[PDB]
Amino acid sequence: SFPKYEPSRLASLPTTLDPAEYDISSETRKAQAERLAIRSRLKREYQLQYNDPSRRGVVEDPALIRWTCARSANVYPNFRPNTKTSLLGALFGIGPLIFWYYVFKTDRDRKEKLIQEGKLDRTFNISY
Amino acid sequence: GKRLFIIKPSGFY
Amino acid sequence: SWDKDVYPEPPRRTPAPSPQTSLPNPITYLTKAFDLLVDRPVTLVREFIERQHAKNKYYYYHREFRRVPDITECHEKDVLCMFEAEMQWKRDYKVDQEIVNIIQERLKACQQREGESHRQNCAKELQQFTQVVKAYQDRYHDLGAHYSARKCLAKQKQRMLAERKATKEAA
Amino acid sequence: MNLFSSLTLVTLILLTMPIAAINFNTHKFTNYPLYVKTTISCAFITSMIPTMMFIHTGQEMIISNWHWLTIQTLKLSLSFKMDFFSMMFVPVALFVTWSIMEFSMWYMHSDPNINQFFKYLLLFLITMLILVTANNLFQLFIGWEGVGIMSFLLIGWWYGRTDANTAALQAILYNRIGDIGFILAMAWFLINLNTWDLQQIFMLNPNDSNLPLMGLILAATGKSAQFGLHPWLPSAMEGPTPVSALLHSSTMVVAGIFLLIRFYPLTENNKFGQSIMLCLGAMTTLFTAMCALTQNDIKKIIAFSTSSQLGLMMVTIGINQPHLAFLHICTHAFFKAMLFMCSGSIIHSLNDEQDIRKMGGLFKAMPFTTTALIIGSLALTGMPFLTGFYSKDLIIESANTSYTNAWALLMTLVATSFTAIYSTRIIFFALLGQPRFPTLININENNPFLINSIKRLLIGSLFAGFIISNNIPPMTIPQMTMPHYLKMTALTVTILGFILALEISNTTHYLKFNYPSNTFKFSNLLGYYPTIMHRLTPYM
Amino acid sequence: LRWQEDPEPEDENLYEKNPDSHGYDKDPAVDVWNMRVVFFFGFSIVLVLGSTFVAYLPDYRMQEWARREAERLVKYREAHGLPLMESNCFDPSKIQLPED
Amino acid sequence: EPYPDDGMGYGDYPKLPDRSQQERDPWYDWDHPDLRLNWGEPMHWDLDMYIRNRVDTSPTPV
Amino acid sequence: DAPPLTLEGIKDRVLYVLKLYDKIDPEKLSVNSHFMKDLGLDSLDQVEIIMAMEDEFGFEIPDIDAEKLMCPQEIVDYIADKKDVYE
Amino acid sequence: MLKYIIPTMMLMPLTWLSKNSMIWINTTLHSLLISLTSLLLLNQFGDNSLNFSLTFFSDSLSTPLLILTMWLLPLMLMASQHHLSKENLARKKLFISMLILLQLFLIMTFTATELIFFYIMFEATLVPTLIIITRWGNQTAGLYFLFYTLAGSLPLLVALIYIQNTMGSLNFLILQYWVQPMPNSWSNTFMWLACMMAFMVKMPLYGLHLWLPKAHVEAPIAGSMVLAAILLKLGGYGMMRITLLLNPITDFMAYPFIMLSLWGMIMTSSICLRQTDLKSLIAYSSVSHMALVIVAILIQTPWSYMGATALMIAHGLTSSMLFCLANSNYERVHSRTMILARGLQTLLPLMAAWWLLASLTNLALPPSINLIGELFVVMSTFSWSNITIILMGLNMVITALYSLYMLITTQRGKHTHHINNILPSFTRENALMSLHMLPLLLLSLNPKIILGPLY
Amino acid sequence: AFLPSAAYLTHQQKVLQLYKRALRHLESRCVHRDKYRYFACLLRARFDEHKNEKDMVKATQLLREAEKEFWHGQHPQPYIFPESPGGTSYERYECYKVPEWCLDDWHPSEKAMYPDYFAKREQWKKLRRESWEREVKQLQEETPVGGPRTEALPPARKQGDLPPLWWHIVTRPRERP
Ligand SMILES: CCCCCCCCCCCCCCCCCC(=O)OC[C@H](COP(=O)([O-])OC[C@H](O)COP(=O)([O-])OC[C@H](COC(=O)CCCCCCCCCCCCCCCCC)OC(=O)CCCCCCCCCCCCCCCCC)OC(=O)CCCCCCCCCCCCCCCCC
Ligand SMILES: CCCCCCCCCCCCCCCCCC(=O)OC[C@H](COP(=O)([O-])OCC[N+](C)(C)C)OC(=O)CCCCCCCCCCCCCCCCC
Ligand SMILES: CCCCCCCCCCCCCCCCCC(=O)OC[C@H](COP(=O)([O-])OCC[N+](C)(C)C)OC(=O)CCCCCCCCCCCCCCCCC
Ligand SMILES: CCCCCCCCCCCCCCCCCC(=O)OC[C@H](COP(=O)(O)OCCN)OC(=O)CCCCCCCCCCCCCCCCC
Repeated sequence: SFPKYEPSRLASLPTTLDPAEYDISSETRKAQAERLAIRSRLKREYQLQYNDPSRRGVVEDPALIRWTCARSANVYPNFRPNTKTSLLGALFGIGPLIFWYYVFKTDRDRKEKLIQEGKLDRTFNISY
Repeated sequence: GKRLFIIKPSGFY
Repeated sequence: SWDKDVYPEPPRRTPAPSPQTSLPNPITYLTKAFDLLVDRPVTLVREFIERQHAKNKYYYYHREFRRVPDITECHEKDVLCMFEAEMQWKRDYKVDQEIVNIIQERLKACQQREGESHRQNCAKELQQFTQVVKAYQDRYHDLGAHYSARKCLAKQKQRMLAERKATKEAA
Repeated sequence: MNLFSSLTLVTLILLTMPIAAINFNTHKFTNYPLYVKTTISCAFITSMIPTMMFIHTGQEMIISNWHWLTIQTLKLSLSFKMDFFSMMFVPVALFVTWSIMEFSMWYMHSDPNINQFFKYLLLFLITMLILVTANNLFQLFIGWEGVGIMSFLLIGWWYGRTDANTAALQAILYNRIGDIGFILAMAWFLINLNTWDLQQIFMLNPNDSNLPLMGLILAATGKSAQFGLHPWLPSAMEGPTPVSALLHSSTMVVAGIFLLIRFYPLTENNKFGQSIMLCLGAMTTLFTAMCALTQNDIKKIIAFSTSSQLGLMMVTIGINQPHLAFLHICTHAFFKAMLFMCSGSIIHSLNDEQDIRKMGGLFKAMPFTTTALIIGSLALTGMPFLTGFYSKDLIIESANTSYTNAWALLMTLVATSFTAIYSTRIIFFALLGQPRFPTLININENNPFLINSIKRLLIGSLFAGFIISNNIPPMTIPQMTMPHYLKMTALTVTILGFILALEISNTTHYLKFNYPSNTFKFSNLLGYYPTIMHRLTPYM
Repeated sequence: LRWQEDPEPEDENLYEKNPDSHGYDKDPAVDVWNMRVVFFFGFSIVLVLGSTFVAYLPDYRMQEWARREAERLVKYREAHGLPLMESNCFDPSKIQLPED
Repeated sequence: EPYPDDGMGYGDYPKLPDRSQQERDPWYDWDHPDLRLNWGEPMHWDLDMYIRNRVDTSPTPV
Repeated sequence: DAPPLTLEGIKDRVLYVLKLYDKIDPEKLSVNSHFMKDLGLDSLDQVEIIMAMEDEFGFEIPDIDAEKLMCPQEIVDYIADKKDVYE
Repeated sequence: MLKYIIPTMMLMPLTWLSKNSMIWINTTLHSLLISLTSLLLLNQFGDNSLNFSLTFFSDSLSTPLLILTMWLLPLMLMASQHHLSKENLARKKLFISMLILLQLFLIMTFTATELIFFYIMFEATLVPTLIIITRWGNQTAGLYFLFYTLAGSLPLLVALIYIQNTMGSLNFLILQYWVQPMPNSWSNTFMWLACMMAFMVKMPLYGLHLWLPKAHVEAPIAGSMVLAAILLKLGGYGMMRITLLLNPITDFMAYPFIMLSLWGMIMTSSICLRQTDLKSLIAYSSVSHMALVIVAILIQTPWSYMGATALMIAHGLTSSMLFCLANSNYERVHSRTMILARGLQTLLPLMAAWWLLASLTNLALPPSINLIGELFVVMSTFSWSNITIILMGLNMVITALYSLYMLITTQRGKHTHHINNILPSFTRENALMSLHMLPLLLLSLNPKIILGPLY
Repeated sequence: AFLPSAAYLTHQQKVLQLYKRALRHLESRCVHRDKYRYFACLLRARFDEHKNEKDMVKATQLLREAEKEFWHGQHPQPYIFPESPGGTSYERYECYKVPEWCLDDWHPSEKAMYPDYFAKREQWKKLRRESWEREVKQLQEETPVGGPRTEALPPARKQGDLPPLWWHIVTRPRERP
């Protein structure tokens, strides 16, 4: 009949064609009421301190401080040696080093072999 | 007339 | 001014303008307006300032460095003589750099001044440039950032061994 | 001698003087944009005298006036090169810029940062005239990075908007990908020819010059929005309309084309560089002019228009005809700046409305804008004996009659038809039809700034192709003997594009609803190229 | 409960007690004299006279000399027919070679 | 829901559903209207990456 | 460009749109005239009235505010809230 | 050099005998007098260095480092006097004395004629820096010091004592003339690593770089300025002095570490695109810029040394200005989160103009000396291998991006609603920005003084 | 889906939003006014053909295939109003929307240029700071225990009191600063 939208990680499924928008069950009602409750509570606790005339400063977000402390300060104690992390620390840590090392060594051995034979065009090359 | 006040930061300093 | 021997130029031959049409061009009138309004006040100001220069004439000099013994007739690990040889070689290295720069200036000026016929008319300047760049490359190339008279002499000895072996295998 | 070089440097110092004026201030200016417009008027009048005494003789020279740096064999001097390219690009750029700024006194009149806007626009003009008067690759790199940085600063002019900063950073990314190739070219010329000065590069005449020309082609692909690196120019319509009119039609986006024109003695000895330029230019002028066929934002349509014309310039560099490409630059500047100015007048009249689906009825509602935009569209399509006839058709006359890639020629002709298709698309949706815009008509174009600014570029779009094409000396031999089906190629395929797109336009008044197939969804989503590479490559 | 501790003091605003504050110090005479000291010995002393001093360095690392000396030597070797530069830096007569 | 425990160092941080800030409600009264986000709500791990200057998750008609 | 609108002008333009509409009699239309309760209109007609307002003034009202404008007085008040008139 | 060391030490009674409100003004005034005095170091010649005594000499490598070092002290005193206005007066004089003692160590680190005196001054600079970072830093193991001194300083000590016993002297002027070729062996290989790895860590090298984006964050402003402006350049200065002795072994032993830098300036630059901390972004940018100095020293061509000393001076200026801009935001929002405070051009236009200039010199906009150093390093590495230009050019894409992303994140967009303590720019702060940027712009008018011993 | 006041869209609100977005994409497909007018009456009649349907599951089924019809017949670039999000002129003047509190940090010689304005602003500040504690104690007894359930704010009740959380709504910047 009609083409289905197939999702992507870089182009996600819309709000309309997702089936969990068109569920009318009671647990969806209660989860939406709980998310409305938490969002309204945090909205109120925000815009009290936001409109507070005694406060002349920065309304600190614990979520933003939590995100900044997550991106930098939770790195090392939650590092465990296993298959995936060590194979990615070897594949992405020393792999491209070996790649560029053999490429640059091959290229400079080729160039030095051409130069010591007197075969490379080095006529007006006096800046180096 | 009916001019509106330009809300701007302090350009004096 | 400068020396026309170290900066050679062919004689500039312009043709006299023969206007085929009757319309007076704005170029000659703007040239005479430039000569009245601009050239003469600048010239009179320069005459007054040049008189003010000539009211106190005084001279500076080009420093002359006498030749000291080179690195070859210095004893090994004798810093008092090989220091002098090293400063001699450094001043000569910088002067050779500026000689190569002068030849580059000649080559670029020849190319622009000849215009489209530069590949015909500047074969001599290109040949002198090829000579001086071949000499600079045999003399100073690949010495590295810690270049010295010792490294240059070692390169010259290796080049002379290659040339001697090349001449000996030819005979 | 004393007049030529003096007025040459007086033009540049005169452009630098209002920068000192805006920087040495305390008070509030008595119309500083009027001061900069008067300054650029005077710089145009100053630069016209060396142009006239180049038309008279052909007097080229070089002003190597300030010895700046000597790196052991490299005498970097402040070196200006007054040849045919500077003498024919500087007065055109000054005339277009003076028209853009008298347009900008009206379009940006409610801006409280109008002084910063004209300062940035004059800084762009200074950097571009550094770019086109440069004699070594370092000063050309100064002008190159200068127009890149002023592209950043003038795309992100309304910096509170996220998409403006997004488009500015995108434009920076694609221009630095071009800068990879330009620094590759500088590196090759320093290591193999010991120079950045153009004179020694042209004199030493390298034979194995594949790598530096590939570097220059990558620089032009970044700068002139060719294929692979084009999407920043459709994104770059986010800024103000005089930014997209001055920079991204006529002055900045021709710099990669100007770089490949400047290096014509190297490209004329290499068939591989000519083949790469011909293929990439035909690819660009196909793809961008095809993506213009399905857009509704008018600045997007004229951005794809100017990128298609840049691809045509890349084609006529690829056929070893550089002076025709440069004449197409100096021709293209007038009417493409005028088309952006008329589109901006339509935008400002319709209360910041850029969508052609909410336009119409502007034939008699905006009669001067109607007249000027019709003349601009005709000079775009190659109407006979308008300014766009005096280069573009000649391009086709040398694209047919040479030892050429045939598929590149055929894509050039398809692009020539597509130009007429989107030109009558612009005329049909914008000026023709019925009003589709909202009900409080505040349509007005009665400012002497707007009238005079469109008027001078309209005199340009009527006369400048004839005047410049008759004032040049012949640097090539024009191919003037060809069969009659091959002489009449570009005009016939242009008229066929006109008629086929009039059929396409008359389909819109039929009361029939059709589902859009893969062609319309392909072209309307920008050939699918800014979708993947802007989501997938920064993710990895 | 936890130890007896002074609370976190709030950051002071230097425009409250001094709308002509330069940010150097809270005492206004000390603040304006710190501004004058910074602006005199920063810009009027170091930058202006420093650009003037660096602008007139007496032939910094003798490049100009080396141009002019080059303008001697090429002039010397256009007259005597000598080539513009030898391939050897030193005399090959005063070099002993390792024999073979 | 947290990230998979392999030792990459995410900790107890939530796996947000990996949608960008373009699909967030553009007309809603946000606390951070340029980022379209609310106070106290747990941000995405790549909140610097899913900004509207950068990589999107929005659906295309093709 | 962009002339300063007044509440009398905005009210006259809103009632001028709604008197060009064939399901509204122009002698019964007032500023307090509810659409579902004084004009008896459909919710689809209310959506089309808000869309006519959007095509009229040149901006979009979100659906969270489009589903709640049920008389022209609230429409003029919302346009006054989103245009800052009587400055 | 004794005409500079003695005023530097007279700054100690000038900072302790002064009045309770005069210890910023006197120290700033007289340190600016010493910085004006510092231009007499430009008595340089094309052949011979400016050799003062047996202990001190100053060629064209150490001279711009000395001028930048003596210029950095008044700028650090301007930077650090705001947040120390709530500090005790005696601890305030302790801070100024630590800065003066650090300047004292640096100005005779760069002019040490003899190499073990260079080593003692080089490892003496770490003590005032560590006192400043640990005492006047903000937040809270210590294994970095141990890993530094195992692979670094004491192998360098044993190496220099070995050179002392073999050659007979560690005078650099004698070692210019008594340098011997160092052949391929294992003894010479560990000798080369023992000479090089201390400066490798002090640059930093990629893979050994993680100490720096934490030491910059845990520092005050003067500590960050003296780290990124001078103390990272002690590694480059020591390498340019020690690669004389290390030939021709470097011609096959520079192959690993160049890889670590040529990929490292790709990685850390990309790490700068994924930062939340502004000060860590400036730190990883400093690592990505010092990687090219490592490459240019290890390939040891003349164009590479000219580009590397130009890049050292230009990066000291640019990174110090970026840390002072980050200080100006940290002293308003009290948080180093880059995504917290946005849209600051709407409030602080001149400070946003200084941000614009600092980001333009960060991404090497010509004709700045950043671009001069960057360009000459790229020319020399293109001469090294014709593939590295890709790894250069990709770097010169990313070095634009985070320079402008940092400009777009903080200074552009919608301003943050819940931050209302954004004061206007104080005159001290704009003075600090201008004294960073105006020397950096004026050196574009005459760059030959910052191009090293072999211009 | 995501609403400030409520927590869900109703079936009636889903039909209204799908109808309105359907007409907007239709007008994007139907550029000319009379052609869109004819097709808009056709789409109105097709929505009227299933208006009086009482089974909710069958209505949700028809709404599901209506979403498939909507996704099948959509325009790639729909028409977006300029000040609307996604438009070309959206958030353009947010670089000119300077907040009000920076007016509290001017020099007095540039406050003396506008004497009446700041003399009139001080009573706004006085009204705010003597209304704040009254509207706080109005919030803390009118909000139920466990936080407020919805994001709707109450109005004032007493003749002489201001609504709660009002200052940055009244002192928000103009659309054209
Ligand atoms: C030795 C003698 C030397 C004499 C000559 C001086 C040489 C240059 C020195 C520096 C000049 C600029 C200084 C001011 C800029 C910074 C502060 C600022 O924003 O002021 C704005 C302010 C006016 O604006 P405003 O409205 O009042 O406030 C700002 C707004 O709020 C908001 O601001 P905004 O965004 O609207 O405005 C910022 C705008 C923003 O614009 C940009 O960011 C665009 C710039 C980049 C693209 C365009 C240029 C590309 C490169 C080409 C140019 C260089 C080569 C040209 C040559 C030909 C080709 C080779 O930039 C400018 O307007 C600056 C123009 C000059 C830029 C210089 C280069 C900076 C670019 C980055 C580095 C490039 C490499 C280094 C080049 C160095 C050349 C010397 O100007 C002043 O108040 C000026 C005060 C006096 C300045 C003195 C400078 C010299 C100090 C040295 C003292 C000792 C020596 C004695 C010399 C004294 C001379 C008077
Ligand atoms: C606006 C005010 C101007 C001055 C007004 C009042 C004075 C009266 C009017 C006349 C002017 C003054 C007298 C004439 C001028 C002095 C003549 C003279 O001897 O000049 C000495 C010299 C001439 O050069 P030089 O070759 O003699 O000396 C250079 C020194 N060596 C050789 C050692 C390297 O300097 C100048 O003339 C400087 C003029 C500079 C003009 C352009 C500046 C551009 C800045 C760009 C910076 C970055 C560039 C990077 C790229 C470069 C290219 C790769
Ligand atoms: C040094 C290492 C440490 C770094 C930090 C140092 C901090 C301490 C600071 C100490 C004082 C400053 C030291 C550096 C001084 C550098 C300046 C200097 O001396 O220069 C000498 C240079 C010398 O150049 P020169 O080599 O030609 O000199 C000729 C030689 N004499 C003078 C003897 C004949 O001075 C100039 O170039 C001055 C030229 C005129 C002024 C500039 C004109 C152009 C300006 C721009 C015009 C507009 C163009 C378009 C732009 C539009 C906007 C973008
Ligand atoms: C002669 C030969 C010619 C050869 C031609 C072909 C070669 C080049 C191939 C294509 C390379 C460029 C395209 C891929 C990257 C594109 C990145 C980009 O532009 O992203 C844009 C994106 C925002 O754009 P968009 O979403 O469209 O904006 C709508 C408004 N919200 O912006 C963002 O999402 C921000 C992203 C920031 C982080 C980017 C991280 C990745 C950086 C990649 C650098 C690439 C370096 C290439 C080096 C090449 C060396 C030879």
